Amino acid sequence: GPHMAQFATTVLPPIPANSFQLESDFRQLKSSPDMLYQYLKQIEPSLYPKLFQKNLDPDVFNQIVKILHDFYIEKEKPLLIFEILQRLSELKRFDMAVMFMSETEKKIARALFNHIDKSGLKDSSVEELKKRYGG
Repeated sequence: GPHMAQFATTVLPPIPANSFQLESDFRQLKSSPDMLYQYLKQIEPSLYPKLFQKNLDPDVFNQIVKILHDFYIEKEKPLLIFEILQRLSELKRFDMAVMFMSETEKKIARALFNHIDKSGLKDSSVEELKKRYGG
C-alpha cells in the first residue's frame, strides 16, 4: 500500500557451502531484495561455478538477475554484473533455468546486457550472453 509494511528482524546469513544452502537463503530473502544485494556482495564469482556444480535452480537464476537489475547497476560496476552472468552460463542446468523464465524475467536479463553495453563494455561475449539468457 501507500505506507511501508512491518518487516521481520533479519541479518545477512553466512556464505553457503553449496547450492542447497544458497537457494535456501535466496528463497527466504526473495521478498527482501535490498538485503539480497548485500548477501550477493559477500559471494565472489569464484564461488558461483562451485556452489552450482551439481545443479542450478530456475528461481535462483531469475533472482540473481533480478537483484543485478536494480542494485548492481546502481551500486556496483557494470563489469561485475557481466562477470556474474558469465559464471552462471557455464552451469549444466543454466539453459533449463532460461526455459523456465518468462518474458517478465527475460526483459530483466536483457536490461543487464543493455546497461553493460552502453557503459562502454564491448566484447563478443556481451552479445552471446544476452542471447543465451533471452535472445
